[PDB]
Amino acid sequence: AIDVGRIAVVIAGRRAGQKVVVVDIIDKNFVLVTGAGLNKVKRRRMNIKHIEPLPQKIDIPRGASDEEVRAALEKAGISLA
Amino acid sequence: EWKKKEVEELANLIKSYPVVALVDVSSMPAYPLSQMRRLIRENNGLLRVSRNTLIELAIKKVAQELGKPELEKLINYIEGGAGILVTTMNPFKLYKFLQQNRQPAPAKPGAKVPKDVVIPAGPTSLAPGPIVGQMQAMGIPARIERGKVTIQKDTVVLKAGEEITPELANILNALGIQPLEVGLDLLAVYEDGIIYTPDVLAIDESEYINML
Amino acid sequence: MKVKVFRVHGYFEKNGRKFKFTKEYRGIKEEDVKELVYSDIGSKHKVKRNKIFIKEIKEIRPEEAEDIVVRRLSLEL
Amino acid sequence: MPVDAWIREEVEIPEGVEVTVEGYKVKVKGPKGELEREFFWPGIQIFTEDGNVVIYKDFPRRKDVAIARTFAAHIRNMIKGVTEGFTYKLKVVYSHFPISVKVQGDEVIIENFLGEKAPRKAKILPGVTVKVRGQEIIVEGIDKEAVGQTAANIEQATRITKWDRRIFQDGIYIVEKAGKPITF
Amino acid sequence: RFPEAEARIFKKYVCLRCGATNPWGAKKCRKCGYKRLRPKAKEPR
Amino acid sequence: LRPAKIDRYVDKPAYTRREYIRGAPGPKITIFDMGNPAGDFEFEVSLHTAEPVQIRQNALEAARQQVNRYLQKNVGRSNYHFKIRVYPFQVLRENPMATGRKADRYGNGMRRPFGKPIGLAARLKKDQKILSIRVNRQHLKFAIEGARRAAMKFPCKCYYRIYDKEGN
Amino acid sequence: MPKQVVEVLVEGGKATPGPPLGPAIGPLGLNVKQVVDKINEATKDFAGMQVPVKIIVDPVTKQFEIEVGVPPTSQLIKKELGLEKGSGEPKHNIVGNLTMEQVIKIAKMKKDQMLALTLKAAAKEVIGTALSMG
RNA sequence: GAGUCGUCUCGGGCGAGAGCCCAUAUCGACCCCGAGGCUUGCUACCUCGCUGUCGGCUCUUCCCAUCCUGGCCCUGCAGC
RNA sequence: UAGAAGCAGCCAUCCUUUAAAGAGUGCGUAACAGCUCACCCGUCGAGGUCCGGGGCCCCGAAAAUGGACGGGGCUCAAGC
Repeated sequence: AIDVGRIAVVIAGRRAGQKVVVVDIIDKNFVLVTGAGLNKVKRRRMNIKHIEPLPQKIDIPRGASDEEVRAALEKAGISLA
Repeated sequence: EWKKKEVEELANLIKSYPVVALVDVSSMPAYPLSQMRRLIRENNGLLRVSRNTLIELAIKKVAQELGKPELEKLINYIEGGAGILVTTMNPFKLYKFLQQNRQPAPAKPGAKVPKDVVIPAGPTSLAPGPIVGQMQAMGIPARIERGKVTIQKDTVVLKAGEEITPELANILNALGIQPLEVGLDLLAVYEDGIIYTPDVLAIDESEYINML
Repeated sequence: MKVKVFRVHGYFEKNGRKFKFTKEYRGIKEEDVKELVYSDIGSKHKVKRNKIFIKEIKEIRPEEAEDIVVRRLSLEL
Repeated sequence: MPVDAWIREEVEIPEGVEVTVEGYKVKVKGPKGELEREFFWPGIQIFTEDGNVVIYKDFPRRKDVAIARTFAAHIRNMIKGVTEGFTYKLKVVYSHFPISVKVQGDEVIIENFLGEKAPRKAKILPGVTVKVRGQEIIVEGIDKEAVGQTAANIEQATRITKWDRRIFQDGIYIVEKAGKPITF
Repeated sequence: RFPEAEARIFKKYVCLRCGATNPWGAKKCRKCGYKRLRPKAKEPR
Repeated sequence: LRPAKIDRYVDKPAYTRREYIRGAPGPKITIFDMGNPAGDFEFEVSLHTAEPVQIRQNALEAARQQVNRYLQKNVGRSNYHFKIRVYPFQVLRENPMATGRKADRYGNGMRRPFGKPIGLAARLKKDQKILSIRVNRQHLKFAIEGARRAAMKFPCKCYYRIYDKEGN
Repeated sequence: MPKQVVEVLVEGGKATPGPPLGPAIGPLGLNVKQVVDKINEATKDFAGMQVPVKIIVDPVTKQFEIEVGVPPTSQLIKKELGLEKGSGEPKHNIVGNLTMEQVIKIAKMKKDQMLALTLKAAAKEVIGTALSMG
């Protein structure tokens, strides 16, 4: 599994919490997670910190920022979780 | 064997002569072709090299007006173990010239025969011996007359698409019959805006008078 | 929003002999590259990261690489 | 090590062959019979993307690629197996002895090999049919793997290495697999 | 004579080092140390 | 000549200086240069020693022979120049002992355990040139093979290998 | 090999041993006695040497015509140079070296035998033969 | 007895050369590297308020680098 | 030298003509032949063949009352 725009959650990382989305895939061993700062998500590197996919999928660009990663995340309705 | 040194030398060459042909130098020796290659010099032409640089009739065409290259043309007639033959000789002469000069070509044991192979009737000039026995075995009837071994009649020993058994090949070879071609088989000839194929180029002039 | 493939240039001394390396890894900051390079080199060549000398680290564009292997990998990210 | 990030290879499947996937387990059914295998290797998922079968793993390593292409080749043997089947033709060649090759039941028996009073037998598998016609015998069946095994079980039964190997050549040998093996 | 039978039997090469019967044109041995092996189990000419 | 188990070390000291000591052994090597002068070639291949050792006079003669023999036969002595630069100088020592058993020792601890001369050896450190052969690029493949054959008879090993100088 | 077949080598000007000639046979259609008279005459040199030749007879008319595996080029240099034997050691010893003019002449007649091309090519074909002693 | 392992046993590499042509079926110099502890030697660690010598006999266990037996590979393996 | 005809061996190893051609790779005769290669235009239409350092794991690696990394057992580790 794990492709871009597939919405995620974790039990580890900064918080944790918390729901996060894969916005770019760094290497074959690292992924870049970000989210809205409305859920107190910030950009960070991860390398499987229990990253488990949710059923949800949305469309974001390959290399993006939270106003365009915000915008799809919103209409899905998961910026409040 | 520099790129654009070697193509360049072919470049000037193709432009130099009215007639450019692609020929299968493959079927040959080396005795047929090295003698052919000398022959070709004596008969106002020369034969040449190059690997992708053979398909590169394109630069020469681009340099002039025509429609011999890869581009405008039909389907680059080029085949494996092809060579390029540039000459003053007319394409029909070129094809006939290639056909006459050749020696010789036996059919090879276990090989697929390119065309029907025939024997002519007459005495072999060979003495009686096991050789008679051999002819009968291959499918050629024979007898002793005038003290010599003779082939009874004309016959097609094998048809085209059929393999030649080794026994048949050896006997045919003994007889000095050489049905196969190991001259240069001509893939195609370009002259003055037209590409001529081997089927067009093969004219049996006498056959046309017979047909009528 | 930032990825970039970071072209590390350096040398390591092992047994008084000098190996070149250009190790291109993508992260988003130089600190990832530094940890990653000390770890990769040090694991495999069997050498500490106090005998690793980094000459340089230069980010180049991540639609580029100057190895076949790195570029081909990064085409999809 | 060849390096891609997918890493992904793709198997072209005709209209004659339908493939069904259930994890790592593959069943291939065409106009004639079915055949099942388990493809086992860590991290290689086989699934159907439209008409096309995809065999993939995230990570490229050298071991993986080899195994991945073997699985592609097993599919491919099924596509021409399940359509029309595989034929290998074999000859029983004898040095001295009229050597009697008969199928009695689900074993092939070869008798009178080297003047022997004893029967030789070799196992035939549930998808494979052995027909003998004179001293040609053709082994015929749905599957290449299976067909290849049955033929070779026959050969391994006639095996002789307890005497000279230039002056006893008694046995049934592979004239054909699917090409013609071989020139020395 | 020769051609199906003498192919599996005959035409093969053999390992100088360990005596293993290997294929007719393989570069390295199977198991015995990378030697460049010999032809053949001959005696016919 | 006892097996080499002392010619494999350099942690054993010097006792070279043949004039100084009473009793010195003969050589076994006489021939060291062969072929054409070394001014008629361009390229230089060496075999480089990666390990410190003492290399016996016997090993030097043997190794050179098996190598030079191969070069001579295939190439001819109209081409190549081959040199093994070293001369062995290090004198080698022996404790007297043989079978005699029973009440007899043989022996003996001391009562002069100090060497009678066995032989001579050449001291080879790290990055020395044990062999230098001179060749053209036609004659490359022969020089490498010959060097491989040398390396086994080297007391320890090589680890710098068959080296292209290139000819500077 | 070889095959002992119609090709056989007989030394210089001689003929009729039982043993090379009888078994090998050179038929005219008659016996060898005709062949004997041909072979010795052409080959006339004060010495003998193994001269490759071929004969053609199928048991029939049984007439023979032979070739001379010698006269090729190795003898041609012997007249012009004026030295009979070839050199025991090539490159090592050059017994003689033909001048350029003598080479052109050797090539000139040699043309039909040869596939030599222009006159330069022929000479080149000949020169390479010149160097080899033994 | 332990330690050691020059010697001893066995094993590996390289392959000069011979074997009809053919290094490697077989035979194998020069030289080089290992394993064992079964011969000898070195050692003096243990024992001189005595752990009784050899050989044999009798009785029993173990090791394989295997003489046969079984199952095998090569061959200059025709058969035997 | 019987023969040495590319192919016991020694030495020269050159020159012409070009898909291309080594005074020839192996087989084959003991030695003309025959099978064949390097080689080459060339079809399938690519990311390819080299060589050379390094880490690590494999072979090399057989022993004597019971074998053991302390033991168990461990294999994305409880290892390196």
